[PDB]
Amino acid sequence: DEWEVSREKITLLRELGQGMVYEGNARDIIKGEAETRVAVKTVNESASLRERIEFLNEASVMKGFTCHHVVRLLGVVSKGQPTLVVMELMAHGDLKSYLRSLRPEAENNPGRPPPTLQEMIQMAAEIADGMAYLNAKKFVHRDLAARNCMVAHDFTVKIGDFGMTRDIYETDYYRKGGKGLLPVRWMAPESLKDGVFTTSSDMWSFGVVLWEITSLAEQPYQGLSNEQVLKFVMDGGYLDQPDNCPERVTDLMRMCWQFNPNMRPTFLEIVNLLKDDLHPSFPEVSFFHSEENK
Amino acid sequence: PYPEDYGDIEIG
Ligand SMILES: Nc1ncnc2c1ncn2[C@@H]1O[C@H](COP(=O)(O)OP(=O)(O)OP(=O)(O)O)[C@@H](O)[C@H]1O
Ligand SMILES: [Mg+2]
Repeated sequence: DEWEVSREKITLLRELGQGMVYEGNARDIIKGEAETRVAVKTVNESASLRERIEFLNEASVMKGFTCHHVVRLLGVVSKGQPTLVVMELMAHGDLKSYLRSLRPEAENNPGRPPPTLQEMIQMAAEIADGMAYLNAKKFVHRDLAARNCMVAHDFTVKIGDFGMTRDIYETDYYRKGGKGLLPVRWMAPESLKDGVFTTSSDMWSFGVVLWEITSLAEQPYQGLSNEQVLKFVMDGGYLDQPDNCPERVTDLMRMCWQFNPNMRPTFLEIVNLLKDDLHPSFPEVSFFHSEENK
Repeated sequence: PYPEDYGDIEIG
């Protein structure tokens, strides 16, 4: 295990978010830093066997990823117990919490204004870039949502939470019909109907993330139950535009919610569309502009 | 967290 870290090197400092995720200190985990502030994901004591398997699969999946716009795995403590999954600390947490913090009357308002158009475009491009990388690696995410995007110290947004991520190298799709605890308000109609997941169904969720950004993470299809959303979306229903939502973002959103998955854009197309409206560091860090995007 | 962001439904 090239990913193995000595347990004595990890110190837990506080709880970040409920398996408990912790903020920790890790000594000698990153070259050139004697000690690094990290996030540490662990498994509940009462986690079912399915949950324990999925947690280990999630950690394993992360080992293959290297992208500025994807949350970095730093190491694994797997000798003895319990298993610690060590990753890049995202100083501003998840995008859903962050966005809700930016509401005018939010108790925890950080005293910074809500996102500008440029900032929303930057977020979009970063999320789409991370997803383009994921897709090129032949994985489908399956749970793309603001709550699973993370915000760095410099407000860079990165894809996280790979709990539902599946390898699609052989066929370009993952199919799982049946009953599950599922992110219904984020799911494509063909996923709901046929149980099929593809990069195009991740694109539907991307549309919902855009909607989250411009609504400051309102709940999608508010007033509708889970079972009504299921019916509504399968029947060709989609979300209405948020108040004062910029037209350019609306246009994108609608393209993401084409009923026919074949008609939705790809993640490379999203980045390409936005590429001239981004911070100058973007081509230095993006998968899009990288030699790997071949 | 956001447990309300998931519900028990059937797909497929
Ligand atoms: N690397 C990180 N840095 C900072 N905060 C994090 C990090 N990972 C998670 N968090 C915080 O904790 C919350 C839960 O994390 P995450 O979504 O990865 O766990 P989960 O929802 O239990 O995952 P799963 O869907 O696999 O069960 C996030 O929404 C975020 O606020
Ligand atoms: Mg999550």
